[PDB]
Amino acid sequence: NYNYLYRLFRKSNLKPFERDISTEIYQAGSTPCNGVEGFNCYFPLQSY
Amino acid sequence: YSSANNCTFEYVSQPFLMDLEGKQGNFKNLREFVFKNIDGYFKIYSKH
Amino acid sequence: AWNRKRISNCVADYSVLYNSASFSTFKCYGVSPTKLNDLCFTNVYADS
Repeated sequence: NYNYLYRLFRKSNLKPFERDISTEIYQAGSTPCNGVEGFNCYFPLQSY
Repeated sequence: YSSANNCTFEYVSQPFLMDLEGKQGNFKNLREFVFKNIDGYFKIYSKH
Repeated sequence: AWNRKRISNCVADYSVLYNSASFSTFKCYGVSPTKLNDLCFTNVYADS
């Protein structure tokens, strides 16, 4: 069963009864990943 | 001492100087110290 | 036969870990590596 996703990372915490749907590869500071997934580039989506 | 195995703290204090005479006489000076240990931290006090 | 070391009585940092370091993999468990600054440990070991 690989249809269940849990967020790997986020910039900040959530709020009471809040939902996020949109997706970007986590990027820290400069050198934006743009889907490269190299050093300092991490994938937000996670698979069970 | 013989030697030392595993030293979690080392230390040198502030510079100062001493007379080191080899003579005989009344104690021209005085030194006081209060060693103490409170809540896991060592401390010392002094006066000349 | 790894080397076990002791990190004691000093200040660590994270910003000096990647600027040109470009290591293979940098990650941390139970806390974000980005916020190593605010967290405050005790009796840090070093094994390599």
